[PDB]
Parts: sequence; C-alpha cells; structure tokens
Amino acid sequence: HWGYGKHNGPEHWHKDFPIAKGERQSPVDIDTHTAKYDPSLKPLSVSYDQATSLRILNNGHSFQVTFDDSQDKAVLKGGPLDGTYRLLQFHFHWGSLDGQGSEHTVDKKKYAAELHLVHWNTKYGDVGKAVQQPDGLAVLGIFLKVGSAKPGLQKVVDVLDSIKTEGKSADFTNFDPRGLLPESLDYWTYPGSLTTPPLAECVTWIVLKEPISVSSEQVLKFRKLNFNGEGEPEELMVDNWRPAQPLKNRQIKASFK
Ligand SMILES: O=C1NS(=O)(=O)c2ccccc21
Ligand SMILES: O=C1NS(=O)(=O)c2ccccc21
Ligand SMILES: [Zn+2]
Repeated sequence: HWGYGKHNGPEHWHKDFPIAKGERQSPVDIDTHTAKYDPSLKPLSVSYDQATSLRILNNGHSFQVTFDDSQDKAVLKGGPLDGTYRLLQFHFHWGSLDGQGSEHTVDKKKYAAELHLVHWNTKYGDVGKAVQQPDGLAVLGIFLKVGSAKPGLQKVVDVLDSIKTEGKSADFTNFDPRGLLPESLDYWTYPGSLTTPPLAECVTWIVLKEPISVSSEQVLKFRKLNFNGEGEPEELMVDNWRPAQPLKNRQIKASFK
C-alpha cells in the first residue's frame, strides 16, 4: 500500500497509478517570474459563513476535517472557476523540519507545511463523479511558515492527541475554516491533479501567495501524529508531501501584479 516511506513513497506511486507520470500532475514549483498576470481572472469568492464541520480523522497519510457537503453551505466560486464548488474536507502536508513540508514550492522555496481545502463542482452531483472530470475539483492551497501562532488553528491542534493513529476519528463540530485564511486572497492558478493516489487529473489549483504563520508548538503537534495504527510500531507522521512534478505543457496564471 502506498505511503511516504522509502519503498512505498512518491517515486513508487507510478507502478499502481501510471497517471503519476501524466501531463498535468501536482504539485509544481511556482516560478514567480514566469507566472503571468491574467487580468481576466476574477476575485476569488470564499463563502464559508455557513460551514458545518463534522469529524476529524487520521487516515494514515494525513488528518482531515470533514464537512457537510449535502448542501451549498461552504463554497468556493469565482477566480478561474466556472460554477460552484462545495467544501468537502481540509487537510495538511508537513515536514519533519521547518525547511520542508509543502508540496507546492515558490521559486524552489519549501514551506513548513501546506493546507489543502478540497472542493468539488456541484454540477457533477457527488465527489466521486467529480474526480472523473477535468474540472471536477478545486483545491485552495495555503502555505504555512513557522513564526507567530495561528489562533484559528489551535482547536485543530488540541484534538490531535485523540486521533494519534491511523483509523481514529473524533467529533469536530462548529469549526470555522475562515480562521485558517491569510489576509490576502491573491493567488496563482493552474490545472493539475490530486497529490495523493489515485493522482487523478481533476483539480483546478488555487494557491494563495500569502502564507499563514503558525507557531513552532503548533507544527510540533502535527509531527506527533502516527502513520501506523494503534498497536503497531510507531512511525511518526512527518514528510507526507509529494515533491514538485514536471510543469510540462502548462502555464501558471497570477491574479495579481
Ligand atoms: O507513509 C508511510 N507509511 S509507513 O507507515 O509504512 C512509513 C514508514 C516510514 C515513513 C513513511 C511511512
Ligand atoms: O491528499 C490530498 N491532496 S489534494 O488536495 O490534492 C486532495 C484532493 C482529494 C483527496 C485527497 C487529496
Ligand atoms: Zn493535499
């Protein structure tokens, strides 16, 4: 089964998932000097006021906070997107050290972690159908650097002890994901893929330029999670990131000058 270890990590994934070597794989390095300002891009619309979080789960490769997506409650619109995308879950990728952990890079710079807010296109009815479409998902990517604490993250970090190992979940209601956003919604966008198997090429990526700051204590608690299940040898959940993939025939567009 796939993971981030030495003989099941990203360099192995193509054997079970040939699309790993495909034409629009993610993440990528964002070369800021080559990204072109696109004046026809619209401002992002992030409408999270009615979000209903449900559960938090350790799935053995990250932890995810899940939302009620049976209605238009928390949606992403505008920007590069046509139509309405419902928030399904968010999760993170992070490192064993502050100098690595993000999946996207900016002029080859790696951040300590990366937040992915995953949304699916409501015209396809459910997320399973959406992942089979080239415009099925929109993922909002946000970089984390280590410095001052992010108050809106603390509720997440404080429940992680209760989902230490693979397969554990806990109630996680009334969490407001607006507390995870930076001030600016300036972004880069490009067509790409899931960054975990099955690596489906169904994602419009929207990566925010402004990172959020989190404290060393907050990210250290990420690194106390386990890849393994309860009663198995402990393997810390760290470095659960896929490295940058070939850009190939794609252009990254910027929403800002
Ligand atoms: O992602 C992973 N699954 S695993 O528990 O086999 C493991 C061990 C070491 C490093 C990473 C990983
Ligand atoms: O681990 C993931 N990174 S991602 O935002 O591309 C994504 C989308 C859907 C399911 C999982 C994942
Ligand atoms: Zn992700």
